[PDB]
Amino acid sequence: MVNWAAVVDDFYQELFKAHPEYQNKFGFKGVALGSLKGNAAYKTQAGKTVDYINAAIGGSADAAGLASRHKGRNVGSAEFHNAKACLAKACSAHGAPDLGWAIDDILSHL
Ligand code: HEM
Repeated sequence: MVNWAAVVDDFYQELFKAHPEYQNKFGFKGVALGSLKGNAAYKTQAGKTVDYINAAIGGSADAAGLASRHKGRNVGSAEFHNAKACLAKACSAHGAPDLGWAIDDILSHL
């Protein structure tokens, strides 16, 4: 099976390297990027991100609901366009299919 957990870990490394301020919105705010793997808040969040990817692929993802929840954190189209770029890099590093179409689905509700 595709190692989505690894892809997700690379995604967050890219995302927070390019936009460290995004990290302030999470429970692992202020935690050094190289140490996120040992952080409990991060582990939970990464697992949910992996779950969402598997749900998008599986056909059960609620993109409208995810979009609405991100709006509820003042995270919008600009952030998701940046995310799309970091996720594209992360997917290629692991021989994984691109997930741009899934981010587009979320963006369609933002
Ligand atoms: C590939 C793009 C993204 C995906 C697939 C994604 C996915 C998710 C999922 C599944 C959750 C959990 C939602 C729930 O529990 O119902 C979540 C929460 C969250 N996301 Fe994202 N997200 C993405 C991009 C971003 C970006 C760019 C930001 C910018 C800050 C962001 C900020 C947040 C925040 C603040 C939460 C809530 C964290 C908490 O509850 O402590 N997300 N995201």
